[PDB]
Amino acid sequence: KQPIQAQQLIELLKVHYGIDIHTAQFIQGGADTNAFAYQADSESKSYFIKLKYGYHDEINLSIIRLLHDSGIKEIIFPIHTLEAKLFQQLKHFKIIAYPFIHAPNGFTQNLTGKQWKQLGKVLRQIHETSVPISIQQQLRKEIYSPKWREIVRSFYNQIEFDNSDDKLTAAFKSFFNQNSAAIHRLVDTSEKLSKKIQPDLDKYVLCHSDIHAGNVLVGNEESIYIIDWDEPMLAPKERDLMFIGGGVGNVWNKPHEIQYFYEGYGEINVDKTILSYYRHERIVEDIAVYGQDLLSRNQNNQSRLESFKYFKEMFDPNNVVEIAFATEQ
Ligand SMILES: NCCNS(=O)(=O)c1ccc(Cl)c2ccncc12
Ligand code: NI
Repeated sequence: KQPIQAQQLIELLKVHYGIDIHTAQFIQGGADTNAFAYQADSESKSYFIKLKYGYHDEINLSIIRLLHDSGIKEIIFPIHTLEAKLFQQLKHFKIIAYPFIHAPNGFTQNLTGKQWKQLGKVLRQIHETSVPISIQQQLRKEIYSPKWREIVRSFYNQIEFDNSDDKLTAAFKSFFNQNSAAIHRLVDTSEKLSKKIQPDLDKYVLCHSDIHAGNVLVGNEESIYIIDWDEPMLAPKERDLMFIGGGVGNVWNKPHEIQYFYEGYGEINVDKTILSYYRHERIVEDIAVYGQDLLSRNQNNQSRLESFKYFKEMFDPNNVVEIAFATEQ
C-alpha cells in the first residue's frame, strides 16, 4: 500500500537530486493529501521525502519561497533538485524533499515561554509579510461560506436505527444524538456570528489556515518550525490567532501561555467576534468532514476509525468545544 519502494526511491533521489541515499524507509502517514512520506538517509544527512498525487500537486511553494525570502527561518525549506528546482514532477507524482527533522510536534511537546514568544513573533513576521498582487490572485480568501454549516445540518434527519449500519457507524450515530444540542449550538452560532461580521479585505493578511500544536515542530530551544503550508490563505489574523488558547489536540489551552505568545506577536487589537467565529466554524467543518466520513458508503474503512476518535475528543474536557462556548477575551 506504499507507492515507490526501496531501491526505487533511492534511484529516483540520486537521479534528480544527485544525492546518494543508502537507506529510505516509508512512514505510515504524516499529513495526508495524497502524499506519502519517506525517510531517506545519505551517508551523513537524513532527508524527509514527500510524494504527492491526487489532491497533492498545487502551488503553495510560492509561499515558502515568499516566506524564506521574507526571512523566516522557522520554516522548513525544500532541497533543490539538480534542475535547480524545489520539486520534481513525474508523470504520475510529485517529489518534494526536505532536510529531515526529528522533533516531537506540539501534541507531545510543549513550548517554553521563550518558544511561545518566538512563535508569536513568527506568526507576526508572517502576518505582516507583504503578498505580491500576483500571489494574492491565487490564495483562497475568507468568504464565510456556509458550505460547512449546511453539510452539518444535513446530518440532523439522518440519525436513527438502520440495520444497514455497523458497530462504528452506530456509536457515531449515538454520540451524535448524545450531543445533538451542543452541535446545533455550534452551527447556529457560527451562522449568527457570520452575520455580525463586516468583511474587510484590507485587514486580511497571509495566514497558515490551520496552525495548531500539530503543525509546530518543537525543537531544541529555538529550533521550532511551522510546517504544513499546503492550504495557506488570506484572512483576518483571527483565522490564525484563534488557535492560541484554542485547545486543539487538547493542548494550547493554558491561559498563561497566551501571554507568552502575545509577548512575541506584540499585543494588538483582535476582533473577538471574528476570533470566536473561527473557533466555532472550524469545529463545524470538522464535524462536517468527520460526519460525511462516517455516513454513506463504508468504503473509507480504516480512516473512519480516526475520524470518530478525533470527533469525540473535540467534546472532551477543556478541548475545542469547551473553549469555544466559554467565550473568553
Ligand atoms: N514529527 C517528528 C519528526 N519528523 S516527522 O516525520 O514527523 C515530519 C513531519 C512533517 C514534515 Cl513537513 C517534516 C519535515 C521534515 N522532517 C520531518 C517531518
Ligand atoms: Ni535558509
